[PDB]
Amino acid sequence: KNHPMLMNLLK
Amino acid sequence: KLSEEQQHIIAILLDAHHKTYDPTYADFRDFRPPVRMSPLSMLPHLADLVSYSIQKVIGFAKMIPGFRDLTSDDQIVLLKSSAIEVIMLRSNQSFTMDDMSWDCGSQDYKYDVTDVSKAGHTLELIEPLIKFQVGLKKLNLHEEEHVLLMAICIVSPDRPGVQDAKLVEAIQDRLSNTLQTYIRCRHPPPGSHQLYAKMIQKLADLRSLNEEHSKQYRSLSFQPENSMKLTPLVLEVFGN
Ligand SMILES: CCc1cc([Si](C)(C)c2ccc(OCC(O)(CC)CC)c(CC)c2)ccc1OC[C@@H](O)CCC(=O)O
Repeated sequence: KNHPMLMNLLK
Repeated sequence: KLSEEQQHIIAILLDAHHKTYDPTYADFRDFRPPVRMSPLSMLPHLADLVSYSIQKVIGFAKMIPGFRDLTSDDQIVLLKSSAIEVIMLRSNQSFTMDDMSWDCGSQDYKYDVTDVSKAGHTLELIEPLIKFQVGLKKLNLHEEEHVLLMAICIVSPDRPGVQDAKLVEAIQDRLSNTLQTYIRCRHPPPGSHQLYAKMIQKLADLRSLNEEHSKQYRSLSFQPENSMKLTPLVLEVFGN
């Protein structure tokens, strides 16, 4: 769940 | 004999790859510099290289038709589990069989077995890694087969933690169908069948390389002086 940088690059 | 839909898939993947791969290697001057010497002297440079590549893998995966229509959780699971495999596939573009090395425009940015050693890895990873790179290079893949293989690798329904495995499989099956048809357009049987079988085996090889890299990464990153040398993105994507 805890993946802000990955999520940001996924948008 | 590619359908319009299959051509459409290939066109999207070629576009996605060309947007996320720069063959001049210009950004390599922005990493921490290589040092060939102190243990793990190549870990800062190679961590920056891997971190940069993870960003490219994410950019490519988000263009795979259907990928962004999965849940965010499944997208995250698929990228965390496939990132290292796609990096190994993508690296094959700059691999040369003269000297078992990766050339990226300059002598500073030419990587051999020793540089990977100086990032902390042992021969139980490096030997099968070189064997994989050699076997993949000798396939002489077209760029179309290359991008399809990377996409097939990413949308693997048997990754641990995937919830909508059937939806992931639906995407992969369409990619696999497109790859098989592309091969048949270029090669009559039985060369068609033999090439596809060798591509399947390379996907199986990548899973073994994944497992071994995970073992060695967990052993390396467990030491805080080693984790200090990584990047935030590497810690997030490769972590837990
Ligand atoms: C230069 C060609 C090339 C070679 C390699 Si590598 C086979 C010499 C290598 C090095 C370190 C490493 O991991 C080190 C750790 O395990 C994790 C940090 C240490 C804890 C691994 C994984 C086993 C592989 C990788 C990427 C690459 O090119 C990327 C491409 O993206 C550039 C073009 C673009 O995208 O624009």
